[PDB]
Amino acid sequence: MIQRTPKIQVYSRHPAENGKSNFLNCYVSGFHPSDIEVDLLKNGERIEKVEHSDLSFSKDWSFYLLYYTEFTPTEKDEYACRVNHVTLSQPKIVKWDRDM
Amino acid sequence: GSHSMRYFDTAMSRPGRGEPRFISVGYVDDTQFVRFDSDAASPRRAPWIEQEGPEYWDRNTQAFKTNTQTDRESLRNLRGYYNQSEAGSHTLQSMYGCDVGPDGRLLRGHNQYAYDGKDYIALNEDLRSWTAADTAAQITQRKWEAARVAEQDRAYLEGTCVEWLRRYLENGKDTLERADPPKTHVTHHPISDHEATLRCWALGFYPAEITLTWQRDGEDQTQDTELVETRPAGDRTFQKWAAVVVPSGEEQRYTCHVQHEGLPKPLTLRWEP
Amino acid sequence: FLRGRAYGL
Ligand code: NA
Repeated sequence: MIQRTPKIQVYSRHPAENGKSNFLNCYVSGFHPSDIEVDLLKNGERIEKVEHSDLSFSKDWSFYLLYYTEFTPTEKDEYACRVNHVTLSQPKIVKWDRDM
Repeated sequence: GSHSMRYFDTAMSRPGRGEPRFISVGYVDDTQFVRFDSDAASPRRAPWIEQEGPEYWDRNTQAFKTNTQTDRESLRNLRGYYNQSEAGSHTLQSMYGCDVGPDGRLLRGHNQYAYDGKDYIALNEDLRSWTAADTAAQITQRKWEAARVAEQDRAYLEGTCVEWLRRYLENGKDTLERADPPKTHVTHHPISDHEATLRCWALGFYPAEITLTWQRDGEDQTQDTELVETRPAGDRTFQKWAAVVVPSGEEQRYTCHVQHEGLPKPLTLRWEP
Repeated sequence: FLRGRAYGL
């Protein structure tokens, strides 16, 4: 059957400023079928507790999910989102960049 | 202005791991107000739905139970229609609901299905006939015609769907009928001595529909613009950006234009160093 | 308000 690989965006709920509490988001979308594995990483290590939205989809039938966790950004800590899907040979890592 | 109610339903088989999972998510516009999930540990989303009583919930839960059984049976029949083995996982999706205009009258109804990500069958805009994608869906079409299913769907869409959407809009007025305008800014990042990226930002807006474009000397830069998909912030609102790479020193030839329902008229933004 | 879909594919 036909498969669609996820698009991935990593970003914060509010403009990031070091020392102020925020939410870190990883939005995965445009994918099919629906099974997908998403991790938020802090300095390369999986954040053990993360929430996600309820499975839904766009008019083109492709699925989307928002994964998110509360965090307080600092200047040194690096964050990323790691995604695996049947369409992907290996997990894809997207780094959090405050300007994207 | 106009509003919509839509349910997005997903059934997914999982051989060896129990019955197919079924989940139904309801929205008014871009606000999710309910979720039913066959895998929910405890059945008992929006604040304006809280005023609905036990009878409302009884009826909705029964509808969900019916849909769970109907979609699980459909998944079984679909494997047959496509000569597929019993070993793989498959997906059935449906969307249905109504759109109303400013006066709350029906603008149009929706009821359509996809199997494994491909359109299968849909109720036409007339609410009286079907469009089937292939010879399998032609079978469904024959059965649904024989059973007068469209007559029943038209009945729900013109009556119940619209009636409930009006009621939700009335009870949820403060949020459902409030548009939040985008907060906008332009950033500038050199990519080399000779070029820089201008990125036009829109944050905190509702509903999700928005138009962001870059112009150079008043000409749209559609082909040269990077546009990210509109994305949820997590707090009801949405975000989007559009970026263009410009020659160093030419930044003032570029304007970002923002259109959104929450805006009296379009914004025109420039990089301000 | 959920539609109960009684007819399958
Ligand atoms: Na047809």
